[PDB]
Amino acid sequence: AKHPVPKKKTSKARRDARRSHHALTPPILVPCPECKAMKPPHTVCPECGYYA
Amino acid sequence: MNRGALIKLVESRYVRTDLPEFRPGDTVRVSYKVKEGNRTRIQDFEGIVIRIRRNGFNTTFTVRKVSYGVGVERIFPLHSPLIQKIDIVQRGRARRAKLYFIRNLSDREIRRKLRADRKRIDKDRAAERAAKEEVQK
Amino acid sequence: MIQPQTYLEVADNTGARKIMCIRVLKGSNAKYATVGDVIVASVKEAIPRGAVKEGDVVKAVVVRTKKEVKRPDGSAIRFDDNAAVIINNQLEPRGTRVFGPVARELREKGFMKIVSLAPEVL
Amino acid sequence: RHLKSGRKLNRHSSHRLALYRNQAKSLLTHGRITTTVPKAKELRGFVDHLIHLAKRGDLHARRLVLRDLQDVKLVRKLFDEIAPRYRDRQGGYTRVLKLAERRRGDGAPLALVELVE
Amino acid sequence: MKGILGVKVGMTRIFRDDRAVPVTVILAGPCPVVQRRTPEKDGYTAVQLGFLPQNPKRVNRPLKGHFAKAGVEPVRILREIRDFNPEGDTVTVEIFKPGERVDVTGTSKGRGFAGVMKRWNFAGGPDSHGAHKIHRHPGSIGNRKTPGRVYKGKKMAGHYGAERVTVMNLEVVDVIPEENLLLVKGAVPGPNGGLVIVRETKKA
Amino acid sequence: MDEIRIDVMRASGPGGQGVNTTDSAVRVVHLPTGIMVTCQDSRSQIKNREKALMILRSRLLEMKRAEEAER
RNA sequence: GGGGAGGUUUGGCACCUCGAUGUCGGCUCGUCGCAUCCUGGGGCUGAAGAAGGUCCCAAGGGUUGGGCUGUUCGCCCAUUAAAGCGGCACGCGAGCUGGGUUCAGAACGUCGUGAGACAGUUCGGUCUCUAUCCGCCACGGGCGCAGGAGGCUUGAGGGGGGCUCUUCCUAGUACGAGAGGACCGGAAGGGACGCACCUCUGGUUUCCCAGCUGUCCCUCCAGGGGCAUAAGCUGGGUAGCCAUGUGCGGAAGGGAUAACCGCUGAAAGCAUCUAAGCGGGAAGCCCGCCCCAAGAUGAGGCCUCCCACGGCGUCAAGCCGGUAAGGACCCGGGAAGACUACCCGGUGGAUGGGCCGGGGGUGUAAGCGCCGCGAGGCGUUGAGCCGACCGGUCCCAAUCGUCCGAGGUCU
RNA sequence: ACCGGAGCGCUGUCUCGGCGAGGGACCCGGUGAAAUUGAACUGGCCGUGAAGAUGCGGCCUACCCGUGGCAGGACGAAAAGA
RNA sequence: GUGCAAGAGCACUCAGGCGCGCGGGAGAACCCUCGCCAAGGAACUCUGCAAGUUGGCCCCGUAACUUCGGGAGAAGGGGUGC
RNA sequence: CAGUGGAGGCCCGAACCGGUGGGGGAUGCAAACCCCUCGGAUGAGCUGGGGCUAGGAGUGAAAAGCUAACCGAGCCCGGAGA
Ligand SMILES: [Mg+2]
Ligand SMILES: [Mg+2]
Ligand SMILES: [Mg+2]
Ligand SMILES: [Mg+2]
Ligand SMILES: [Mg+2]
Ligand SMILES: [Mg+2]
Ligand SMILES: [Mg+2]
Ligand SMILES: [Mg+2]
Ligand SMILES: [Mg+2]
Ligand SMILES: [Mg+2]
Ligand SMILES: [Mg+2]
Ligand SMILES: [Mg+2]
Ligand SMILES: [Mg+2]
Ligand SMILES: [Mg+2]
Ligand SMILES: [Mg+2]
Ligand SMILES: [Mg+2]
Ligand SMILES: [Mg+2]
Ligand SMILES: [Mg+2]
Ligand SMILES: [Mg+2]
Ligand SMILES: [Mg+2]
Ligand SMILES: [Mg+2]
Ligand SMILES: [Mg+2]
Ligand SMILES: [Mg+2]
Ligand SMILES: [Mg+2]
Ligand SMILES: [Mg+2]
Ligand SMILES: [Mg+2]
Ligand SMILES: [Mg+2]
Ligand SMILES: [Mg+2]
Ligand SMILES: [Mg+2]
Ligand SMILES: [Mg+2]
Ligand SMILES: [Mg+2]
Ligand SMILES: [Mg+2]
Ligand SMILES: [Mg+2]
Ligand SMILES: [Mg+2]
Ligand SMILES: [Mg+2]
Ligand SMILES: [Mg+2]
Ligand SMILES: [Mg+2]
Ligand SMILES: [Mg+2]
Ligand SMILES: [Mg+2]
Ligand SMILES: [Mg+2]
Ligand SMILES: [Mg+2]
Ligand SMILES: [Mg+2]
Ligand SMILES: [Mg+2]
Ligand SMILES: [Mg+2]
Ligand SMILES: [Mg+2]
Ligand SMILES: [Mg+2]
Ligand SMILES: [Mg+2]
Ligand SMILES: [Mg+2]
Ligand SMILES: [Mg+2]
Ligand SMILES: [Mg+2]
Ligand SMILES: [Mg+2]
Ligand SMILES: [Mg+2]
Repeated sequence: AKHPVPKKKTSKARRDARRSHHALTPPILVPCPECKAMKPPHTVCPECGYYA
Repeated sequence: MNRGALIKLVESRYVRTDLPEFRPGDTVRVSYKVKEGNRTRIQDFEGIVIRIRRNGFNTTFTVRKVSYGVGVERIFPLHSPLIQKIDIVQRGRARRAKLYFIRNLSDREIRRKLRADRKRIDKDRAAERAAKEEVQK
Repeated sequence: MIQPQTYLEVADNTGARKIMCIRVLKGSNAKYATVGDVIVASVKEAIPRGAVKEGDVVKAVVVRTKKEVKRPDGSAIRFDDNAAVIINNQLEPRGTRVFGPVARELREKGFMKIVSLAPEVL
Repeated sequence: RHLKSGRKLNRHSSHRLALYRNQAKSLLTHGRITTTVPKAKELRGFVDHLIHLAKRGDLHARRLVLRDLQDVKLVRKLFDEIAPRYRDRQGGYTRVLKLAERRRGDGAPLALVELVE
Repeated sequence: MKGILGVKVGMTRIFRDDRAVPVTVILAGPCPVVQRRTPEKDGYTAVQLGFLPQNPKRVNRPLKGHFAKAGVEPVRILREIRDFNPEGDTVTVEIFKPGERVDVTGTSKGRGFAGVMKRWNFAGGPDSHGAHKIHRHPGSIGNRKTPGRVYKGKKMAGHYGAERVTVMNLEVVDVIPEENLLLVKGAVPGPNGGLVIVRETKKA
Repeated sequence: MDEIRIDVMRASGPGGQGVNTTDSAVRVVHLPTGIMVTCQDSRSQIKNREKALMILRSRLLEMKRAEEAER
């Protein structure tokens, strides 16, 4: 409301561009020694267990 | 490369062991290789130790004394080559490391505030005169 | 470190007792002044009918400082108060016997007239 | 910038302090305690000290651990069962394990502080 | 044009003949020549100097070939030295005689996104009478409608330090070849562990 | 006129946005005697310069008439 | 008495802006002009020397602290090499201040019958957390660089810096009756500033150690904890981070050149530095030193490593899985860091954590013995405790694994 | 708790800043506004134009998209100028 | 309730009731709130604005002036635990 | 003079009442708030409940202040599509 104010309604094109790097990234997983289930690296897991 | 300490310690061959012990709260006078107009001499400095800045080598220490109404303080490097002869003169109850509180009350109260560590007194006088007799015979 | 408004004690018998510095005589724009440096300074108080009176603007030279002075031989030294001696433009003390110790630095400055009178040339 | 120093911690002081004491207390009680990944890592070095300290014997070392752990019975349990089990096992009296779960709402990564065995 | 790689090991003070002197302790280990580039093969004279030893397994890179091209133990780091073709296969602290002054280039400490007052040593603003908002601010930055922009290279808060910096004319104090150490006139860029190069100064 | 410097500057007093920009404060100074006078009691800068001088003159003139009458 | 320049002042028009272009000073941050205050170079002098006057060349850098007032301005104080004048909405309030001016209250003087009024004075009086675009300072992502990849570099171009004083030697000589007092060259110390560092000096060090009051508590005595801040208070403090602390820079040297001195020399038999030509000569111009830099799409260079189509495209240009060198994800962490990026390490391991030795900080723990009616003291004791700094050791944790990624156009 | 002058004491008001504490800023997960807004593909200088240019002219410069931060301009917002 | 001269003040604590309806990390500039500092001590600045110095109690002592009550807590100093 | 006695728009200082100076807040926690500091504190004291006074009128230790969050003449309907 005060001093900081947008001068112009940002164009739909320019807006979408900003969200360029906005895209997510898929998580990383790996097959465990127990089940074939995909555990996240350096971790245990439910319905699988672990050792030591 | 795992020798970071020894490396700095190597250069530290400028060391000296001729220097006796001394902890805060005890008077001590040092001989200093002071250069006059151009020659060289030894200015003596009688005074109590206030601080000993331990830090491996280059471990400094300070001494404060009354001098014609003015209290002067001199900080000396321990392994300083210019230090001719540091001589002990009287030791007292430390009870504290850095004792600046003397600056505030330099008076007969400082005398009764800094007792006399009879423990070190004995060990000193005893080990001095006793070790003498052993070195003699 | 002595600067503009700094009060200084008087070591000599010039009759003055205390003088606030007025300006440090050195570079075009010096900031501080340790032992051995000369300064302009106003006399802020003095003994009755002394050689120099209050308000008498004077040149003087530091002789003792609260801030310790570093020695090239690693050594150091520090006094209990900041004091100085009033000087002539001939750079000689307006007074005689100057009690209270002084630094060795005064020697490398050509004020041997001071160190001679000085009892404790520490 | 000035992280040249040791570790990191949240909350003020008396809080974070009592925090370590709190986690160590319950950790010496149950042995296996799940908590945030960071908290665990810091709780790691704190507990091990109490353990190796209890590995000693003299009552001085006892009262020394009494400062953090307040329950006299819990410390009594440390000098009896806990300490001997880790005899000769100089250092590493505990273990930290990353969990795959994620606390709902805050998405905090979970982990485990297991008393090695 | 002498030159040699090394790492800042730390610093304390020694005693010259009777006066104290702060001095930094550099470590110029044996640096094997890796490639003497002549103007023929390239377009300028220089020499690649290796340094610390390395786990041969870590250097599985084609660097293995680059090391074999001169037949040398796999080093960790290697940099050139302009206009400098020495001798033998390795440079040493023997290159520098006590008394000679040297230029030491290094990587200053990283102070990150430092404030403007921290960076260019600005003045900030009043601490009492003025608003409690601009205590450490740069205040103004420009004029009015003219120019209406900002002078490029204007001093502003940002990432600072952690960059190539070169102190100069540091006199080489006592150099001990018995351990590959090298003392200097104290102040030297980089932390205790950084890679620093030492070259010949330009007094004349 | 060669031993008289005319200084100008912002006025001192009311006037609004004008008194701020539009200076119109004039101060003169007879160099050889150091003596000086100044006026600002009028919106116009020149009107002050005129008067300020007419006074500078008369004030100086009164000194000669007195110094001479002193001899 | 005459002719211009400049666009800093006052003034004259009233052309954009009254559905708003915040107005004086101060602060902060500056940049640019030269008609130059200083330093550097030079002609003339009523220039002996020194010092000075005046004019010319010259922005590279420099241009102090304080008293009075809201002041700009100005006077004064101490000093200085000098304490330059101006542009930039009289730079700068979406950066600050709000003492002034310019609302409401009050008063004096003063004008008015009055309500009221004042380039007259006086006391008081709300300064608006969120930056979309350009601009600037920093840091990433994506592609491009006609093959993929790792390591090291070239420097077109751009940036930073650039100041100066004083004492001594040559020499108390040249000059001068005397007082004074040299250029030239060399040495040394200093001020302000800038870059880097923690050895020393000295700050902080938020629980590193110790002591202390009141209170509640474990457990009655000791002993210990919580709270009294977001440390309860006090005394002291490594590492780190720091200036008051240590180190180093301005240049030297090369080249062209400014005013200016000079050589040769006409037109114009003489003469002249000039029109042909040539030499000297500024803190300034180019290079030289430090930093950035191949998005230098004009994508550079050197060293080194991998290399075949295996199935579709008749052709031109492509598509798809496995791949190689090599890269990425994940993890332990880092004087690197907002996030990201950069860097080290990942069992073939000392990366962090733990433990131990050391440095360092604190300053004689606990418990028991003894002296004293007691508060206490003494011994055991430099004990006990003990973050960051230096190093050792696989007890714990960096287990295992996965994806990407040339098969390289034409003459 | 009125306005002015001076002095003593004591101090980060200042020379001149430094370090540290915590609550926000920054990263991740959850929820999720506002004023404003002709349309935008929104560079610098010198001129230029109703006289202060991203948009006209000439010239120089500049791969595409962001994140953090500063406020010079968009005669920035706000209130149909007091 | 205990201690501080007393007190409904302050500190901790009974009985009782709460940890305030976004959290997790990181430990940049910058802002809020806060602690500390060498040497100097108002040079800051429109003004010591802000901050800090002093502080409770007991005893000694206390000027000009005065409407004789005051000025007085003037100022200045000593004592304070067990 | 001593003792007694316990007056005061007296003093110090919480509750309570009030806002001096600074800081924060400024699409706030809040259409007047928070923190530090500061005035009165047996008196023209503060406070609850019940009552009366209103628009050119009230009330006012007097500012043109207040009279239901903007009072140099309240608010709502109407003349009124002035
Ligand atoms: Mg003598
Ligand atoms: Mg670490
Ligand atoms: Mg530890
Ligand atoms: Mg408890
Ligand atoms: Mg504000
Ligand atoms: Mg502006
Ligand atoms: Mg008016
Ligand atoms: Mg008039
Ligand atoms: Mg007209
Ligand atoms: Mg308009
Ligand atoms: Mg001459
Ligand atoms: Mg001349
Ligand atoms: Mg010129
Ligand atoms: Mg004033
Ligand atoms: Mg200017
Ligand atoms: Mg202005
Ligand atoms: Mg403002
Ligand atoms: Mg005023
Ligand atoms: Mg006027
Ligand atoms: Mg006023
Ligand atoms: Mg006013
Ligand atoms: Mg752009
Ligand atoms: Mg270039
Ligand atoms: Mg470019
Ligand atoms: Mg007890
Ligand atoms: Mg306690
Ligand atoms: Mg409690
Ligand atoms: Mg300290
Ligand atoms: Mg500095
Ligand atoms: Mg030159
Ligand atoms: Mg490159
Ligand atoms: Mg004992
Ligand atoms: Mg007094
Ligand atoms: Mg764009
Ligand atoms: Mg154009
Ligand atoms: Mg974001
Ligand atoms: Mg209370
Ligand atoms: Mg201080
Ligand atoms: Mg001033
Ligand atoms: Mg106090
Ligand atoms: Mg007292
Ligand atoms: Mg009363
Ligand atoms: Mg009163
Ligand atoms: Mg009221
Ligand atoms: Mg405010
Ligand atoms: Mg107070
Ligand atoms: Mg009405
Ligand atoms: Mg009333
Ligand atoms: Mg009306
Ligand atoms: Mg109507
Ligand atoms: Mg109508
Ligand atoms: Mg009608």
